[PDB]
Amino acid sequence: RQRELEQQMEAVKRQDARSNAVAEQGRKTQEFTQQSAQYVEAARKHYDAAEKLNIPDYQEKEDAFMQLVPPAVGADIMRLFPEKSAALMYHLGANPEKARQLLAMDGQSALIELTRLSERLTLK
Amino acid sequence: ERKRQRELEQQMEAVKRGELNAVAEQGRKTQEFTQQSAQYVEAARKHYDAAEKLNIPDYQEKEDAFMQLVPPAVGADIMRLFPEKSAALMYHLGANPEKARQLLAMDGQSALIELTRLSERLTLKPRGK
Repeated sequence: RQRELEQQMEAVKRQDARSNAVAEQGRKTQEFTQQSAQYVEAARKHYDAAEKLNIPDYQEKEDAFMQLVPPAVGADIMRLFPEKSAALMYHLGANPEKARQLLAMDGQSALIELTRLSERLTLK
Repeated sequence: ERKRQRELEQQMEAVKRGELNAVAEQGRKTQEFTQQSAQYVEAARKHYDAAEKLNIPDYQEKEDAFMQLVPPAVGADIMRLFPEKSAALMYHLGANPEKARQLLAMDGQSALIELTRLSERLTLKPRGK
């Protein structure tokens, strides 16, 4: 997953109105850059999670989550809760219904619930 | 607050009263608006009732502060996306205009967090014996 993120990074690696637009473009490029960076750091933490974990079931739980969700979004999610992303992934994977439940209903709230999810969780 | 429950309810009720291919556009708009309004009412009463349940003396007061602070819809949406939690958080809203401003400044995904984090932070885990 990191390498896929790395490819996005690799992409980065490789008159008044115009001033407003060129400026807007600079801002946009920078934004993309930062998000992607968020994505590698997210990857860094995701793999911080993955390396500290050595769990392919957690990886499998994610796989269930992955079929369910677009990865970049999950990565943004990883960005949101770097500390518990792995944990978060595990719950959802364990809870196949819950993640879709998040999708079907109030995704905005669902992410909000994600912290809670990222919460009541009593770890191991 | 009970009086102010009406203020929010009234604007909505008035629209609820209805003195507002093309017809398909119409149906979509109307129904959606109506659903949103019903939600707002669940919320309006809730915003007000829960606030009453708190009864902290400045609810409505602060409401103004927050309302002025932010586009009303944001908060309203927040109410939608928050139970009593909401109004209490509205309370907090007034509780922190600059902080709130920071909360506002933060991007939309971040915004969730703002609300998010605040909510539990802002609630009542009970106690034992």
